Amino acid sequence: SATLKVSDSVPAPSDDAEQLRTAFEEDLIISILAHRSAEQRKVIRQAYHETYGEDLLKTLDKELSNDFERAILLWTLEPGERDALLANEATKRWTSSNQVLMEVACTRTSTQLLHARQAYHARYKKSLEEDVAHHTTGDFRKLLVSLVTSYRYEGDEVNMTLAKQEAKLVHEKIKDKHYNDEDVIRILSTRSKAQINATFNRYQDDHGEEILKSLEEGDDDDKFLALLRSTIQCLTRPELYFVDVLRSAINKTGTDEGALTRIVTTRAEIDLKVIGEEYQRRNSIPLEKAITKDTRGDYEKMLVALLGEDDA
Repeated sequence: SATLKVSDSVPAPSDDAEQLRTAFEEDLIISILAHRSAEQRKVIRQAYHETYGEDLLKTLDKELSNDFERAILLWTLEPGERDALLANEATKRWTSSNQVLMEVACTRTSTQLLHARQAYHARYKKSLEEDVAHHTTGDFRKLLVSLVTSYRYEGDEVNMTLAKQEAKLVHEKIKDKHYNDEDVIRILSTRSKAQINATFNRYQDDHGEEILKSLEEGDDDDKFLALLRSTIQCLTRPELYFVDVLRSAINKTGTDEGALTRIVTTRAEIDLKVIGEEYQRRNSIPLEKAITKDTRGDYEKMLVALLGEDDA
């Protein structure tokens, strides 16, 4: 699942901070942070702030910034505050094409999303809800708002009878092309992930083709269905959603800014290893090589080091 390679023996935080201070005044910054855990790094900032009276991030936290720097920020922030920045940039420059709101909302557990929601308050004196329903429009808004306000139950419980009925209902709607039906929304927003897969297992048993296959009839450029599609991979098999965000960007075709870094850093300590496995399959090339393709500066180097393969 996780690719991050942590030292089975880590030094003292004050010493990591000292070296980092010196490295900040590259291969050293990577040899440390790209091999520490969420806590060990936390302490670092903490012990770093004590020593020099100055947060190592208040300096790198900025819009116009170098990709290597960006990769230092997103990764060094606590996972909760690292999503708040994303749960905030997506709303500033939002477009019906920006699915980064569904991503953070559907690829996160219940607790992790509570941290993001309990971090959008602190750093923004606002809620993630009000801003989402503030800057988004139409059906995209009804979905993005519905998804970001969820606090799903995370158990195994499966109501097979409800699974078929709603699978039936969602099935009828996909037929008439009502990809924006209120019911499809309610289900994929309040049911346990055990209930979402079980429903689609019913949708695939009681029909034949995978849910995503059903979608193969929507309008030519329907930008909402695209949101649904991801909300089907992000909630079912995230790794199978991340590989497709990687393949694009790496090809330089995507319209998502920072998709590459926004994913490596976030999933490194989660399911990056699976994502990677599911990557080589779709590309016939190890992700580490796809990234170190044409360029290999400190930024591409940090990206790969977070993948484990520091020397790719």
